[PDB]
Amino acid sequence: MPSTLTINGKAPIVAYAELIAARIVNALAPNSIAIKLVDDKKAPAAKLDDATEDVFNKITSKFAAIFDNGDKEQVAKWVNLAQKELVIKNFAKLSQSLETLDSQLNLRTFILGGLKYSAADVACWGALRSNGMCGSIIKNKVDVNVSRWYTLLEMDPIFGEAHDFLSKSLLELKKSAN
Amino acid sequence: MSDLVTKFESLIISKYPVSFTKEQSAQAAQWESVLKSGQIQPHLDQLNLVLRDNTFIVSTLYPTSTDVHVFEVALPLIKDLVASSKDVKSTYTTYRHILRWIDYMQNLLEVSSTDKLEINH
Repeated sequence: MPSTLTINGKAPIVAYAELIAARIVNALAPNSIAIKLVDDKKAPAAKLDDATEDVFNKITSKFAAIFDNGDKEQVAKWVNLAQKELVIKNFAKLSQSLETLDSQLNLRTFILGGLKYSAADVACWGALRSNGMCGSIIKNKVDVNVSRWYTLLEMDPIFGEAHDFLSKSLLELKKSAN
Repeated sequence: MSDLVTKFESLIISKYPVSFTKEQSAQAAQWESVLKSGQIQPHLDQLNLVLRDNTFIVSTLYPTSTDVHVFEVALPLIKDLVASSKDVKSTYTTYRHILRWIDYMQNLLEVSSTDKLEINH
């Protein structure tokens, strides 16, 4: 039987990274994780079974067959940034942080440099999706590389349709009542 | 029609599908006629602009054949000019987008010791 990832739709920062990790595992190893939605402002942004702290790590470590490439130590570096730095709605702070990424991506297609993405790419793209301040900074590309990178992953339905799944899900939550 | 077209189709992705917008069709158009004339080199600067915003030549999730045809003619011409560079570290900064594209595809198509390009980081 699966885990239950429960994510919250009224949350100020919506846990898109976690939704996207869950969808990857499901894509390769079907029924590994059940996704559950809950519209309610007194509720954590994400919950894996019981754990509320460190949920992304938990998913990522658990299914280590799917999450293997990239030097562990280094995936930690960029998961950190993502979680504690690319969420903040403060243009002065963001810009500095986006620059770090934009330099990292100079001679690269993916963050840690491989031929395919890693957990780092997930943590970051998710963070930037939740923080809607970043929408305008792209869309109109203050940091060229970051805009090129983000645009790529957007084309992958596991990433770029992550939003609809949520919209649809919350629609169904209102039906199942009401 | 050549060696690298083979090893691309040895790979899951040729494969498919696309695809193709009115935009994207006309894009891979001008990049094939560029090759027909023989005038790759004097369009490096365009290629670099294209590659600045788009990860692959025709704005696709994975490389298309165009991304290989062009790469075949591009790879030598780039690495030649990295030799003849005086600053290079200009060249690098001047052509960093063609450079990350190369670096991707030369590993995707398993080019030999050879052949392959330095790539510093």
